[PDB]
Amino acid sequence: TQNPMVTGTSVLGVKFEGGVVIAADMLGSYGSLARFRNISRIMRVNNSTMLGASGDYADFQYLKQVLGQMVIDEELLGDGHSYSPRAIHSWLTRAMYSRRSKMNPLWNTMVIGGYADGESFLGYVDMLGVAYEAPSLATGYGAYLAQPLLREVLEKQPVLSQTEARDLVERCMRVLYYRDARSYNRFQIATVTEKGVEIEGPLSTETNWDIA
Amino acid sequence: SRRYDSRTTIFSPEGRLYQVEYAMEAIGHAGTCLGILANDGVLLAAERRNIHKLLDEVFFSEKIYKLNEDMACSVAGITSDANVLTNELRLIAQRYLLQYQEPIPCEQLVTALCDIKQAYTQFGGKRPFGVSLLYIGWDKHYGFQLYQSDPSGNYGGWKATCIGNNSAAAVSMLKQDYKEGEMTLKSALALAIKVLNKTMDVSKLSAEKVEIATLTRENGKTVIRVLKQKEVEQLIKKHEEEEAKAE
Amino acid sequence: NQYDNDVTVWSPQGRIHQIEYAMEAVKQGSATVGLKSKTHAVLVALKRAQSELAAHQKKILHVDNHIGISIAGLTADARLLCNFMRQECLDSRFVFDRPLPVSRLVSLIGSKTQIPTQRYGRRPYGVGLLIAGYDDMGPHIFQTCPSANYFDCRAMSIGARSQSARTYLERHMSEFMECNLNELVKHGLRALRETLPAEQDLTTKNVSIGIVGKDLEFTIYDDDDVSPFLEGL
Amino acid sequence: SYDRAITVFSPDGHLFQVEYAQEAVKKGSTAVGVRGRDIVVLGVEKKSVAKLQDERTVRKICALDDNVCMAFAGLTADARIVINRARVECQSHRLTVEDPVTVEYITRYIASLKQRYTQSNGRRPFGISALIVGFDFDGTPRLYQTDPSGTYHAWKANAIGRGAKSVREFLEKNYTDEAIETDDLTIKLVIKALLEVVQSGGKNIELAVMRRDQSLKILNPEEIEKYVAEIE
Amino acid sequence: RGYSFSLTTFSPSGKLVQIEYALAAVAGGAPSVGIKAANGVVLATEKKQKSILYDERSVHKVEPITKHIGLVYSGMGPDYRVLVHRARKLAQQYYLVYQEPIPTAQLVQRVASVMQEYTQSGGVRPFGVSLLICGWNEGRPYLFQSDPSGAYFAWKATAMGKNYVNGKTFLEKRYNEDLELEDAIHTAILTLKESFEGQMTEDNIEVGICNEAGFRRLTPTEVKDYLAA
Amino acid sequence: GYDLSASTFSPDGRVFQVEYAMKAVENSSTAIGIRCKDGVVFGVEKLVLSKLYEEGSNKRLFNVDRHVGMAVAGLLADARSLADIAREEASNFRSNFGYNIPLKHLADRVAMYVHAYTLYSAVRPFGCSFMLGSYSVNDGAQLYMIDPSGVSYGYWGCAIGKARQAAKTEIEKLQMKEMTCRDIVKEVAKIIYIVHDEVKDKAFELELSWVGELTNGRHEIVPKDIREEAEKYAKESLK
Amino acid sequence: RGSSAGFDRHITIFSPEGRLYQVEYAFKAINQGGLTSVAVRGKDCAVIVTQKKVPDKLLDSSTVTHLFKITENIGCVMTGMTADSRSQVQRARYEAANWKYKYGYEIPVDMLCKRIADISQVYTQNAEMRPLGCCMILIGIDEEQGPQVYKCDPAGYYCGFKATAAGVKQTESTSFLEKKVKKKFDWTFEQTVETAITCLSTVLSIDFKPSEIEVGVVTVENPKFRILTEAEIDAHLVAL
Amino acid sequence: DRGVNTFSPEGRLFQVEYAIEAIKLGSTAIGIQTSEGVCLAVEKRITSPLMEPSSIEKIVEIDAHIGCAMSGLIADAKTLIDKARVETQNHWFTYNETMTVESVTQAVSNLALQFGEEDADPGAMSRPFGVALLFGGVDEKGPQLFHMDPSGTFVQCDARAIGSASEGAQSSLQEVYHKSMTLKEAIKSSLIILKQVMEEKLNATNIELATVQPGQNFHMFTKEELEEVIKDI
Repeated sequence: TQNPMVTGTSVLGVKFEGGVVIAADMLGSYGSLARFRNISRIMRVNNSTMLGASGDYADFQYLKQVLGQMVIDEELLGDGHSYSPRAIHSWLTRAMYSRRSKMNPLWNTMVIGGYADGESFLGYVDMLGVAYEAPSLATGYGAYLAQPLLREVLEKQPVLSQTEARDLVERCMRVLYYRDARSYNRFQIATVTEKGVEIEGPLSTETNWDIA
Repeated sequence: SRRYDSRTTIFSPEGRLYQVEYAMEAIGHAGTCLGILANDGVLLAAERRNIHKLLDEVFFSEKIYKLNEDMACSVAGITSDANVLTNELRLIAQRYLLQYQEPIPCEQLVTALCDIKQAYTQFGGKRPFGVSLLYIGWDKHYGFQLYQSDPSGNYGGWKATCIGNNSAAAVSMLKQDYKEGEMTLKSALALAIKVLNKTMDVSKLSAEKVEIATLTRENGKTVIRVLKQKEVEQLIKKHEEEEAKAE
Repeated sequence: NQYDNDVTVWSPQGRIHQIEYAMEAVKQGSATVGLKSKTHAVLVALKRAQSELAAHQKKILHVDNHIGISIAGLTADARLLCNFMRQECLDSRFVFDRPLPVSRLVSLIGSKTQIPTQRYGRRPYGVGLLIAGYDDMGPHIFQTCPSANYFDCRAMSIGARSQSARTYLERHMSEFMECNLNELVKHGLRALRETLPAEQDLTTKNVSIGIVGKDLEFTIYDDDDVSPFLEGL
Repeated sequence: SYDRAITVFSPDGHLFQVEYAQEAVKKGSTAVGVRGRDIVVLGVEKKSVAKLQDERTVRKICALDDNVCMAFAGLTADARIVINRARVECQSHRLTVEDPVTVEYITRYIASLKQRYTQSNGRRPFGISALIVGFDFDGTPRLYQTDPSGTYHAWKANAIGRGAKSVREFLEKNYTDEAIETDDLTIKLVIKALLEVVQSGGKNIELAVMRRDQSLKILNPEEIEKYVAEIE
Repeated sequence: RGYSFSLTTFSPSGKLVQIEYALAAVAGGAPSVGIKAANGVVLATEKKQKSILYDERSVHKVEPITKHIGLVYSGMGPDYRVLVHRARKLAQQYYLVYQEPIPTAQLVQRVASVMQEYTQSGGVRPFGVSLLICGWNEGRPYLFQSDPSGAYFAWKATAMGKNYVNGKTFLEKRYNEDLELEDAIHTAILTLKESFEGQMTEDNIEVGICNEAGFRRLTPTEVKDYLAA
Repeated sequence: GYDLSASTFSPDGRVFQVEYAMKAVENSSTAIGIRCKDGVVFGVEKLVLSKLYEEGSNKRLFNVDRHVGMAVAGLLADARSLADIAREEASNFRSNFGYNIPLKHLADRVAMYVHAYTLYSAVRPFGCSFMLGSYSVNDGAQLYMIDPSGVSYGYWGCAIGKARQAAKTEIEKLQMKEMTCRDIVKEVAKIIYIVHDEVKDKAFELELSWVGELTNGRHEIVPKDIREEAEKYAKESLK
Repeated sequence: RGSSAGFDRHITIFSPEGRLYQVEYAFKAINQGGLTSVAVRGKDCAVIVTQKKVPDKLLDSSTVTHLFKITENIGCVMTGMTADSRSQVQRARYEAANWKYKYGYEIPVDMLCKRIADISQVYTQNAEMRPLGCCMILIGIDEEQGPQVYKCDPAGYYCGFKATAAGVKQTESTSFLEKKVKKKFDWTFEQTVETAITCLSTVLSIDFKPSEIEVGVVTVENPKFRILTEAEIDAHLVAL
Repeated sequence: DRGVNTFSPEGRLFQVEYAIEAIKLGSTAIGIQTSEGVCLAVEKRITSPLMEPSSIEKIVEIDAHIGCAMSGLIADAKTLIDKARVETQNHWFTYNETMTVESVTQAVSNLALQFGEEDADPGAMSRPFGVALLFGGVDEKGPQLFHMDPSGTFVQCDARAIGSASEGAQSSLQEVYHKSMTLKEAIKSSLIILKQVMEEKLNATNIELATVQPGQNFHMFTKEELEEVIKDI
């Protein structure tokens, strides 16, 4: 992709004890415009792996059909071996690096959470192929407006709970609503646990208070 | 599929190429054609195969197929297999004049086709061309030349040679009546008609069963002119009347 | 009579002679034995003597850290297929950063081995392989044959006079899972011993033993390293 | 593209197309050459002169380079492809190396080319054998012989074509340091060998001598008769 | 993948058997008789359907290449079609380069070259169809005959198909160089009458002419007018 | 020598290389399937040669997609390739058209892949017969069978293996149109054991699978609880 | 009679009489299916009728059919190897579709058969591939010419028909229906469905039931090809 | 009748089966692997006295530390020794190390059994190699002597004899060879067996020998150096 068209905004993430949770608002962006607000940028890959992405939404649908379909192909023969959250993160990092080598990159900026083998996995995949594993992740402007709040809580308390990390995500998402023009009120929260990935419905930031 | 392949490019137990040796016998039944190297020019005397009365004239000639302004050929073999050869010869000769801005030497154009005719006798598994065609022309170095190119891919220079039907009996006559360096143009036209008589089963020559083309130098320009019916009939009447005076 | 010259020509009995002649070459080879327990999978093979002064062979090649094979068949066709197996295992760790499941590696062999069988002008792979590997599902003995089909075995022996070894394996096949690492190899040794003439015995120089496991990667044992295993035989 | 194996193995380890390619060598004209001290000589035996031939283009002695030339026996067509492509290698080697080609270099290129078409798909081996002479940068004479199978060997004297078995036995007993000493006696050694394989009589042959200084100049039919008259 | 080895090879007698047997399919085909008159050329062929259910207005054995060129065949139906559609392509490739109506002799050499290519390149059999090609160029009539080997011959009048030997001798007697287009049509119909075995009608043959106005095939109404004489 | 190539017709207009290809299916153990109102039920008689083979080896039931199953009878080599090709046929469909492939379209794409190799001498026809089945809300259950010639017909039930006619007599009187999937699973095992020969082939392993509404359009191998119930019910009627 | 020499018995080339010894066996391969198709066109309509035989009770009647829809206004019926049948139909649907995308309008029946006849011709000229063992019958309504019924064969012969017969009974059904070439159009109108039914029922002496055959038609008022339901076929079968 | 890829009723792959028989028409080549070095001895088989013996190379330079002996058709092994020299330089180029003898013989043997007339490549080998190469040299593991069969099967050999006289020559190697012998005894023991298997008179002209020491590089003996060993035999 030489230039993006419909772009997404910051996608958060944090790992807690028992799973990983991320959140992303539902809005489309073309030339400083909110166009499609019904688009869901959080994808459920398979039972043990969950994914979310900022950036171009059109390139994300290509990653929906290419990556999601590989899950079926692995489940056709059914020998008991499934893709781990760090294996999909590795295959996806390889696919993102192969695109920039031909100078046809994908503008997507992605965050991959997952829970497997009793260990919560969280990973980052960018357009340029930069990949790593951090306890908390925020893309786009979330690195400026959110990750400082993420590292602040995780520095004093490295291990969180499911309810405490949820308040951490909802509080950082509300901060994204104030100072980011590409943000949006309604947002999806998906959580992977020992029972699998569960994508909750729309949640509103309307509890915010503006004092002028 | 190996079962359906006829193994054309293989070797015989005696060291022979089947499709090459069988293509030579197709030439032995092909149209009789000969040529004579003289001092001021070279000619091509070819016996016309189809004498049928309902046949018309199309362009300029029958078996000739002039390859260039400075040289021409004559073909004996499969009538179709000669056409693709003459087209490639006109391609090779003009690529030389395009590349080197010079008229093609007769020694070079013969070498080029004999490499293409050989290409099908070695690799590709195709059949070789069943046509052995002669060469006449003029260059800036050795002047007038006469060549014979066999389907095997080999060629050579000839002062007098014949191809087609009754070629063995025609070369034997050219070994005696021909004199090296002493043959002029008009003496060669009479020698060509003399060979076309004994080498053809017909009682005589009516001039519609033969075609003769001469190549001479006029004012520093090579001209190729096929003798018309009235010009060939004068040669036949000259040899038919002189034969009665020799007996 | 005329149906045996091509692999793409079916016989009147609905049979392909060319593929079966390739399965004759693996039975004219050297006897190779392998079996798995609930923990480790072991490959034990006879290294054939072409002469008295020659170091016999190496019939066990390294594919990946968690995967290993045993060669019965044409040797040059084995590494030609093994180089694809080595490239396939490196493909997973390169792209997926995970060990490739042994069941999926053998499925890629059946797809590649079949292509020469169905096309004219090509021959089936004339080498069988006993593949030992440790995946998340445990040890894997998965077998490959000149025919593209593969089989999942608890214990298997191929090569010359391998039927006498399969008779030994089928009798004791119930106790294989309860065997420890040291006693597990001894079953493959006695199974491979039945593949030898009465005038031949198992030495240290002619025997190579591959082993793959959970906490132990795939390693080959040379003539000096197979002495502790032959101490009880 | 036509891909098929023309040359395949046979019982008792034989190659039919390769062995039958050597049969065409024994069916061609006889070419004989020797290696002297400062001089090398090549010659061929023409089957029938007939006095209809143009003797220039029918020459079986070609020149691969200024210091390298060759004479063959076999199908005339299979030769011309070898001479033409070897002259390209002699010019391409002068491009990169900036030195004249060594006699063994072009011999290995021709031997490998005769080898390549034996094991290549849909390609027949050459039906010719080549006798290559030349002089290296130090001035040492060289005589090599290539076969349709692709093997090359150096020779003090060699004979190819029909009747080569009788000429090789003739050159074996008559080759010594005395006959290879004088430059004129070396030329007569080939002619004496050619007259044994020619059943017609006189000189129908064609012979070419390549020295060091002023390379090769082929001998005319009148100049070859002077040596035949001296050996009579 | 296709066969790269030539199916047509030289027989031990020095002949090409696949082309020689290709002439047998031409000799067993439907008779077609071309005649080259002074102001034009006529092509008359025998179009006979095995039953009355076949549609005579569906396919035309006489088909034009360009407006000024058309040709008819004696031989197999299908092997003519891929041959004649390429002749229509080779004719317009000339018109693209030279922006000029293609000469007849130039069109025959390109079609005969394609008929030769399948007698040499491997994996393909020769054509079993022979051509009678007409055209009007440079104020002169043209009549040619393309052999399955790829050889062409200029004919004033000729015939092929069933009983071509007895038919060809019938033309040489009644043919004249001073004949016009109207007189050459009747002589071409009389040759189709030489071997028929039945009662011929307007739908029992197909006839077409090439004059200075271009090439066109005669409608079944115009064919009946020429059958009354 | 008319039978030495698939591109050569016989004097009577038959291609033996295609006809000898389906004869290898007759040398393979019986595999059947039944299309009922609630879905499609599959079954296979899987003959294990040596007891050394692990249970589940040489799996005869392949899933070319999540809602489509596959059951093969013939050479096991040609069975796994056609399974992967049928996977690619369903793979390229969901990529381009974005929705699940109808089994009417899936069976037609694979049947032409099999027939494409019957027209040339450079390749050989497949020697295995395989069946397809699926379930959908709008399309319902569908069962097709592709022969080695590349032909695909619709079937309520089909029998391919050693005994073709023996199992068809049991399926025709079954009256599957009014029966649900759970009732067919017990009937399929009864048909596998009655066509089996206790003389020639001794050791065998029953392979069963279904697809239908109770899986919400999904094809999976039978759990051990249901499989044990159908095998015990089938042996009771065998006597 | 016909001489045979060389490879004529395997790859398609010239017989000593030039009969294409191998190509003639693709016509006999059509009779291997043991079926007969009868196609006839009227003034305003064209009708195709073929035999529908279910060998086993486990077959699905809706899935087994020899009538296929190439385009909206063009129908089809096949007689020959059913495996070769589906291959030629998919090529006809792909060829007719390239017409609309390239040339802008719906393809006539005239040139839909010739291109397929040219494709089947490629199988006859090349030795590496065998001709198709089936014949295609294509019908439709042309703008200028109206109803058209053509059939292409393994040899590539698409020449027109006033009525078309195929299969084992082709020889018997052609001569019987040839006597119906008598009166102009043989009472050509919507009931020409019975014209094809009585011709097919006469040669086989079957006296088909409503579901025993399958029928489809194209008309001027309804240019779209429709496959007649067994309930509609029973209306025409009960009238004869 | 049949193609280059076919399996025998015993699975012998006739093309290589007939290629091994072509080795039995070649000259005898003998070599010995000692602890102090390896040696390679081969018969030249002079056809005529006019043949220059200096132009017959049946022993060529693969790398500086590696050398190879050849047998059978001299031509067919010329393309294998050329790919070996390129393989040794490709390894020293990338890894900056002397290429081991194990990888040299394994890489060259990969060209064996790889051939076909169907879609192999733009260029292809119509037949396998009818030659047998004896590879030798000193690597990091010490002096090594290997063999390469037309079937692509390479075997580590202490002493092996190939060529027409290979039968009966290997029986002479097993008697006189032992692990403690030196290189000087290996050169002498080679010519003694050569004296038995050579038809003509054995002298410095018709014999070709070269050795590889661990300290030194590959070197071939001259005309004066061969005269000393012959007088000792």
